[PDB]
Amino acid sequence: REVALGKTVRIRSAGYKGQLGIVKDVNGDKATVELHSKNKHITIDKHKLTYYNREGGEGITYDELVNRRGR
Amino acid sequence: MNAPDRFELFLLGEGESKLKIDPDTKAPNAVVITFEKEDHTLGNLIRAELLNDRKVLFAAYKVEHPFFARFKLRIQTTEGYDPKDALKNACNSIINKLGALKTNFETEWNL
Amino acid sequence: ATLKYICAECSSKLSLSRTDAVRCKDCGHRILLKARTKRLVQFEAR
Amino acid sequence: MSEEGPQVKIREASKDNVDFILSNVDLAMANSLRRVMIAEIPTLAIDSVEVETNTTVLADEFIAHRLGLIPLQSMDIEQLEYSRDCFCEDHCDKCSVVLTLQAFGESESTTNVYSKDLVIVSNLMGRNIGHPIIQDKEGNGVLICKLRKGQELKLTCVAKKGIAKEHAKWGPAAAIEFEYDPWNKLKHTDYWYEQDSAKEWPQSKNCEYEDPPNEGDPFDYKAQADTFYMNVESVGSIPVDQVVVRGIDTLQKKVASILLALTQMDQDKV
Amino acid sequence: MIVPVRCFSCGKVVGDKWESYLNLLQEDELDEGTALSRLGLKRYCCRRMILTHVDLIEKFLRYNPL
Amino acid sequence: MDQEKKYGMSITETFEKPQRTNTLRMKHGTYDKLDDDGLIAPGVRVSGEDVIIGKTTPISAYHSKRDASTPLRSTENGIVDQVLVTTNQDGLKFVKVRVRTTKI
Ligand SMILES: [Zn+2]
Ligand SMILES: [Zn+2]
Ligand SMILES: [Zn+2]
Repeated sequence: REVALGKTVRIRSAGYKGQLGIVKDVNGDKATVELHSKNKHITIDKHKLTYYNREGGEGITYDELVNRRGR
Repeated sequence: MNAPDRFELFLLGEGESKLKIDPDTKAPNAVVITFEKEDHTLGNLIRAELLNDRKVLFAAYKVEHPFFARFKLRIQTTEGYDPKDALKNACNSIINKLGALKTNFETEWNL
Repeated sequence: ATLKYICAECSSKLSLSRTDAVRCKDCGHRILLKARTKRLVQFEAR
Repeated sequence: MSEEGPQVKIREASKDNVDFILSNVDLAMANSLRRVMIAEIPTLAIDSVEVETNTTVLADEFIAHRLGLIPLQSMDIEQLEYSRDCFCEDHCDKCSVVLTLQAFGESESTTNVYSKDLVIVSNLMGRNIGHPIIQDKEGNGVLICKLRKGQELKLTCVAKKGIAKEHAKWGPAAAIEFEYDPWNKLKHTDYWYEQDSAKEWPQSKNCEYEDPPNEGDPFDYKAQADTFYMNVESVGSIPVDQVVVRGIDTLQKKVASILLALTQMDQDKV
Repeated sequence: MIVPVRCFSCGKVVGDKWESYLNLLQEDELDEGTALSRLGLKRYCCRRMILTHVDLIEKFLRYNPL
Repeated sequence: MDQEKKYGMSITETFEKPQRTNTLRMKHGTYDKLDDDGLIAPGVRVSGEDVIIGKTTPISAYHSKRDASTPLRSTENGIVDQVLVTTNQDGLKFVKVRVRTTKI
């Protein structure tokens, strides 16, 4: 019942800053996120990457726990 | 796809150090220095400058594999001379030469 | 579904549902194509 | 005229090429300078493309690659911070430049899309970066794609700092000519004469520039390569003189960083 | 399909030279070599980029779009 | 390619997004990218075993419908560029999708 499942996200910091992907699997503090331009899968901390809307809009941090929705 | 990231060859990763010195037991007063993220560019210059010195008895470098951007430099100096001192002297001479060359090029381009 | 079906050689933004047949209201073609997605489409130049 | 270090002598200068002679310098230093100038100068190029509508006959990856290959102004590139080292989520005004391109087909004939159509929507804060380089008499620039009537192209691009080592799109130099010892005085190469070496092998244009022809004198084993003839060509993002200056600065910075790391490790050891 | 932005070998930017090349070929009646020399392409690496280029974009544009 | 083939009279497949409530022995691939009609809109990046076409067939305990979706190939990935929907000769639904990839 993880909120970070099937949501469009953007990776901040590290070497993949600005990349766009969709979360696929969550393993504890680490989550597997695919990439749009690159055909590869990377695992990073779920608390790091930001969260966007499926259609498109503003981005927010991991504060989505208090609001079980998108955006 | 197993293709490595392009930035991995010039960016220092977490838990990695740019320099790492190991003493060499094959010959006295010999050390081995391992560099990271360098591809022949500093290696050739450093080896040439070290060979330009008179107190250095050995100076060579090699790249084990093109996949990883890292080369090992081995320096053997005369008795009573620290190889780190020779490396510092070579680096200082390189800095001085580069500064002089830049100043000369700027002066030539100004006219 | 709605606003997601472009007729061939018509470029008409006609909309379908679970009951309407697969046809165009201007020319009657039996071939339709989905217009596009509204999600973010981002590519890297590298 | 500064100390007994390397000496320079500019033969020909232009807006895209510079010809100079390097003297009183070792071969390794010249090779390192050339390598730095071809693969170490930081520049500005489009790295992320967001596509809204693409009704053209070209694929999205095609247009993204073509846009990423377009040169951009990078004169004030030292005032832009790396994206990885910037304290931001994706990109801000102090670490990236945002460009938007909109194209539509009005006339019945084909409507070309050029690099001059790119519009900067971010705030440059007075910095001279992000402007596409248009070296053309007509002023159109680099052709991106061709679309007919009805087709519409609309996308947003983000430009970020980078070096040629990561990707070839960040390289400021096109081709650098490197040559030394026009005559075989140092015997550094063996020619492939079939009947005669002199007739079969054409003479280089640098033979007349100094380097008097050799005679029947004994071979000199104490001579070393010290004179180099170099020609640097720039794509257009950075001036050639600035290209050489930045290459020298980058080499000096790398050596200084090595020295700083050595001093830090010495302090940590003690 | 369309002219490459940069030369594959060295990296010289040739994106605005296609229109000028065609104009020199069809106004001034120059041969390919003279037009290439006039455009400034000296090395054959850059010369082959536009000397042996196929403009397939027009054939795609012939089809009616949406 | 996929078809809305019909068994007998009332046993006809349908194109819709399947749900856990009434679908049994269904695939474990992601269904988020699917739409109400059961097809992925062009321009959506897909990878792995993601389901591109959602088809279910009636069984004849509940679970009256059983999935028949075709996932993407394991070693293939890319972005869908064109989705074609039409009708076959007899009058059922015909669906064709395309995936575009660049091979450097
Ligand atoms: Zn129609
Ligand atoms: Zn920033
Ligand atoms: Zn070339």
